[PDB]
This record gives sequence, structure tokens and C-alpha cells, in this order.
Amino acid sequence: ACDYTCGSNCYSSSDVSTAQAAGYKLHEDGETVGSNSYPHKYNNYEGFDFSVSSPYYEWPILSSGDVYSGGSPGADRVVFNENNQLAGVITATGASGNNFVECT
Repeated sequence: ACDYTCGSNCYSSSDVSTAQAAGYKLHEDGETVGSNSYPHKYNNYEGFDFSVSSPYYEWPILSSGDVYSGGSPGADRVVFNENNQLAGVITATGASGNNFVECT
């Protein structure tokens, strides 16, 4: 089936790693992409039980299988810290307001 499921989307650990590495390479390069400038800090107002240390960053993960390069961010994100440890996979898909819900 799917390593991670974000609402309707199905992502495999390869998907997640392709998105995390990209994600992380810009953050170490002091760069960003798009109107809302990703990757950027993730706050954790949801209170997720992420066992890797903060701070956290979020990067769009796309259902198309493309690596985010500006434009529509989509509702799913990858969350990584400074050691490039995966915190988890979240989506805006299914929550109340700005809440994110964790992908399954």
C-alpha cells in the first residue's frame, strides 16, 4: 500500500527522502523557494509527539512526485530538524483551520 498516507496521497519512504534531502539542502545553503519561502520553521502548535529534537522545518512534499520549486505548495509537508532527522509527515488535509494532522 503506502509508507505514508496524507489524506488521499500515498508516499513511499523514497518520496519522503527525495523531499527531505532537497528541503534540507536549501536550509543549509541559506536559500529558499517561492512566495512563502520554504523551507521555513515549523512551530508544533498541534503538539505532535516528534521524538527528534527541535527546531523543526517544513517543506512541501508533492503528490505529483516532483520536488517543490515554487508555486502551489500543496497541503502535505515533510518536517525535519537541523541534523536532518525526519520528525514526521504532516498534512493540512483533515484538520480544523491551520491545524495539521499527521499523515498515517
